Amino acid sequence: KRRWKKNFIAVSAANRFKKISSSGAL
Amino acid sequence: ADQLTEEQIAEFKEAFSLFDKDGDGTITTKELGTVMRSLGQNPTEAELQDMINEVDADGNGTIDFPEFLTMMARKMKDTDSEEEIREAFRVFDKDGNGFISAAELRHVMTNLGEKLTDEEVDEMIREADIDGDGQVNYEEFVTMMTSK
Ligand SMILES: [Ca+2]
Ligand SMILES: [Ca+2]
Ligand SMILES: [Ca+2]
Ligand SMILES: [Ca+2]
Repeated sequence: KRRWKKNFIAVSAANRFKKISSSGAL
Repeated sequence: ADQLTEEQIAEFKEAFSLFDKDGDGTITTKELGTVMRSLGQNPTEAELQDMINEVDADGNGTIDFPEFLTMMARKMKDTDSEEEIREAFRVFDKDGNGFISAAELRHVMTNLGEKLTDEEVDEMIREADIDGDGQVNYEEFVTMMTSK
């Protein structure tokens, strides 16, 4: 219905794949 | 006993039916690139494929249902990294105020690839607000998504 979840979760998947990059400090 | 649940399972599923625009149902450099690109641009491809291998246990180079569920169920109580939820928020609040507006979201929801008039969202934001401000803040955003 008004679940910002599927919307949030979804972005959470991609957002997580962007942070998964364990700090490319080097 | 629990066979009558499938509530959470159904939720992830919808996320895959929404994120996967092709029809396979797997997070790949393709669905990731397309979306991630329409969200924050996309640098190179080799980096994306390498980032997916650093997590893909099997090697299919992609993710299915068990692996996804596992990506979330597999966890470490390790200090809450709200940085994730936080970042997710920043994406929603494009400008940089902190609260969500009717127009703001409409732009983020309309860009996802679907059609949501101004009425729907309006009714969504409304219900999200329990006090009576009209806009969604951080407290209401946490109090609504946090449930445990
Ligand atoms: Ca796919
Ligand atoms: Ca896999
Ligand atoms: Ca804003
Ligand atoms: Ca409010």
